[PDB]
Amino acid sequence: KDDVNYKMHFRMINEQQVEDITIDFFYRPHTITLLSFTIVSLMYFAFTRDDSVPEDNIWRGILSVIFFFLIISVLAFPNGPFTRPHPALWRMVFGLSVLYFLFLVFLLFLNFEQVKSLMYWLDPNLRYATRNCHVITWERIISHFDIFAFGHFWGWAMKALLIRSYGLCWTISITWELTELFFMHLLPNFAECWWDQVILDILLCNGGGIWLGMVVCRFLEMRTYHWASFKDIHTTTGKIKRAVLQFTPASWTYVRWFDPKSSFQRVAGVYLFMIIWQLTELNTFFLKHIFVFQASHPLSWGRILFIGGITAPTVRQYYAYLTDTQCKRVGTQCWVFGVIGFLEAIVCIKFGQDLFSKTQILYVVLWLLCVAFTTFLCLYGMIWYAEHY
Amino acid sequence: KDDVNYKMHFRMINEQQVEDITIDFFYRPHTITLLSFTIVSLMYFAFTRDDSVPEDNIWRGILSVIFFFLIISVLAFPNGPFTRPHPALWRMVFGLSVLYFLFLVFLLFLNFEQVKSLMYWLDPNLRYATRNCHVITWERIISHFDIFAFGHFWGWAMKALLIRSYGLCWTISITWELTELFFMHLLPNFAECWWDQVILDILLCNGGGIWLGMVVCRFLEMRTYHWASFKDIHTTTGKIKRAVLQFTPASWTYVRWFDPKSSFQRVAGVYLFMIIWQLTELNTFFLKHIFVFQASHPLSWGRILFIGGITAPTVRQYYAYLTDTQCKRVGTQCWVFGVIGFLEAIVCIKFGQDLFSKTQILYVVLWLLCVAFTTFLCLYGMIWYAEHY
Ligand SMILES: CCCCCCCC/C=C/CCCCCCCC(=O)O[C@H](COC(=O)CCCCCCCCCCCCCCC)COP(=O)([O-])OCC[N+](C)(C)C
Ligand SMILES: CCCCCCCC/C=C/CCCCCCCC(=O)O[C@H](COC(=O)CCCCCCCCCCCCCCC)COP(=O)([O-])OCC[N+](C)(C)C
Ligand SMILES: [Ca+2]
Ligand SMILES: [Ca+2]
Repeated sequence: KDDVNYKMHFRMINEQQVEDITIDFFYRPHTITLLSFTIVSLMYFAFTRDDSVPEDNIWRGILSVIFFFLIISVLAFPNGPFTRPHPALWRMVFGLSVLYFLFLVFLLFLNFEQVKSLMYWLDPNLRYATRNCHVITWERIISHFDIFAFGHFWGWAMKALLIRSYGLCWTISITWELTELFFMHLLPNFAECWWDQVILDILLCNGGGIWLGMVVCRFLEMRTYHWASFKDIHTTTGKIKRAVLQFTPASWTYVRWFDPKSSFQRVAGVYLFMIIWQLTELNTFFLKHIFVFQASHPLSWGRILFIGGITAPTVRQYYAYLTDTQCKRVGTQCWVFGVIGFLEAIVCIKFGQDLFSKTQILYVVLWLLCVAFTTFLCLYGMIWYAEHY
Repeated sequence: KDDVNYKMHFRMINEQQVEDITIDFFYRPHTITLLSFTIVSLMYFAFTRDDSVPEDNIWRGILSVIFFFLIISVLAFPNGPFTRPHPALWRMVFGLSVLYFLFLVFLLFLNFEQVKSLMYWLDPNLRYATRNCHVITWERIISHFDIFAFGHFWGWAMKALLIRSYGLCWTISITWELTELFFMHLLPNFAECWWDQVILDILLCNGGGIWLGMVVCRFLEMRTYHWASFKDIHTTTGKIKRAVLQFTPASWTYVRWFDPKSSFQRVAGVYLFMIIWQLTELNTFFLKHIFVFQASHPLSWGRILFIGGITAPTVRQYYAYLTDTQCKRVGTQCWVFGVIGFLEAIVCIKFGQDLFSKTQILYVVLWLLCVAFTTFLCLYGMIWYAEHY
């Protein structure tokens, strides 16, 4: 009856259960109350709204379809490896990921003019958007740390927290920064400098974020998780502390990617993990350059903020499927993350037939082959340093 | 730890498990194989299709979104009370129901011209569709049994099979046929006769379908379900019989709606069941009359064929939630069925402001009140006949 253990491990990694429930009204379902709310809200909107403007009806209908799909997600979609701060938030994150996957599926069938029209419908200002370090100055160097460098620091902090490896994080950091420098040489869009991508991105933002993530990860590993109930706390300070720590992990998994005597499927799964990581880093660059929008546009940072949100559970589910011998099935969030990464790659290839010439396409392919080979060399070096030191 | 029993009963009525699996390759998941298939098919379509015609791109993208949402349904959506012939078919039925619910949500925000344009886009021929029994003849009476009378017979057979009650079925049959006769008097659209709805619909089609459904239900109750494996059958005839009986119920539930000493929530839940039944019968009539399409159009019989498909699990889940004391949550298919019924009612009210005048609206409201009162009287009479005879 090992199939019992297999399906229970799949439910452990796919729909985690809330343990030691003390305040029971956060976890008792009220789906008939939700049905009445749904029907009454849709009734109020149907019978009171003004449906005279035909382009507002479409926008409101889209927003309402998204909202009630999130409701359906809360009701029916899987929860993931996380139960904190509430499993319903992760059900809604999964529903958003499914919506994005279906949006990419639909996008793969239009032509470029239809996609540009679909974009100008969202932000009409996107119609007019278009695509020196010899005078070195400390002021201009320090002026590089904008809000996006802050976001990049924190994204690398989250990545290092989840991955728990200096080697993988630094490998991906250096390889992607060099790839981006190469692409900015191939495309005249570059404006900042060499030194930015060489020092102020690898060493300071990415490196510091990785350091912070690894420190916080070691802290969360070495600590004891004794959760008292909010009802049992008698001080107000303890109540506020418990309510704010409800937004932190209840427990922490010990993550080791390479064992001393590792198999071949293990190293191959780690290599595929690093390759999909590089691919998701390429998707951002190429979506930004194909459909011309800036980094400050809600498309850019919205997609970048959603990809990290769905990256958090995906790493845990991938690590479980890779290492846990009894997890005989891939989590559904990891499945959707993989399909979203590959569909974004296909979208960039389909509508990206204008970016490069044939010689530039040759150079891009040769560089991507060299990057895959260098990633493999770094992975082998990590395996060797592990199984010897 | 009664919450364990509560959630296990919810999983019994919401995601039923396949028992005694002998041919294991119909039930082992292959979601990475499905991921590779998804990506390769979408890649082949993206890189080979002709995206020159802009109105074919939208149609193909819609169809592909539906297909891959059905894939996501197979992966993530609940199964229902049924595991026969395969739980994935019922996951896909649930996904279609979710799609229809979201379509109604979207429809509630457009105006009437936008809905008519959305319809003429589907079937351009819908632009030109527009809204004697004193010479009695046996030939004209027998000529009434078209393919739709056949479908109605079989729909009532399925309803009687699931409900397991002559009283409820005959009550709904007579009340709805009288309501439809009243509405066809209020609307000059009538063409057939009095005698059709009085004799050839209540007595022959509905009555005969109910009789057949009750006979088949008693048969399925009194029989023993010994399922041998397809591998263990040694004759070819037995193999074909097992393969064709894989499309029949594996077991049958004994259904009794009224106990001798029933509560008030029990009778109230049965009354609500009958009222939602009447409402779903009204939705068909009014969708057909608001948006003018014939009964032979794929909209009419397609929606009528999908509503029965999702009616099959909904009745079982409603009966479980009503009668089973440990089923502390409503099944998700029953939830979606209820929201679809009420949303179709809201859609008919929103776009149906043209069908009736104010006096006709008064007559419709008075008739619906009388119908609710007569349904309650019939339910009380059934309760009395049960608790006395
Ligand atoms: C033109 C340019 C040219 C460029 C050329 C480039 C060429 C480079 C090409 C490289 C191709 C390399 C192929 C190697 C494949 C071998 C894999 C393997 O066997 O390991 C297996 C698992 O492997 C898996 O887990 C697969 C699951 C993945 C599906 C989800 C995707 C989501 C990813 C999310 C990533 C998120 C990252 C985001 C981080 C921010 C190991 O497991 P097992 O031992 O087999 O046993 C099964 C598991 N149990 C039983 C133990 C439980
Ligand atoms: C203008 C014209 C005017 C007209 C006026 C008209 C006015 C008429 C208005 C009539 C309104 C009557 C209201 C009566 C409500 C009382 C209900 C009650 O208490 O019973 C309760 C359940 O009740 C429920 O189950 C509710 C769940 C329903 C939600 C899903 C909808 C899907 C329906 C699918 C129908 C499919 C049919 C399709 C068939 C083909 C009983 O249960 P409980 O004892 O409370 O305990 C809970 C359950 N446990 C604990 C035992 C497990
Ligand atoms: Ca950079
Ligand atoms: Ca009729």
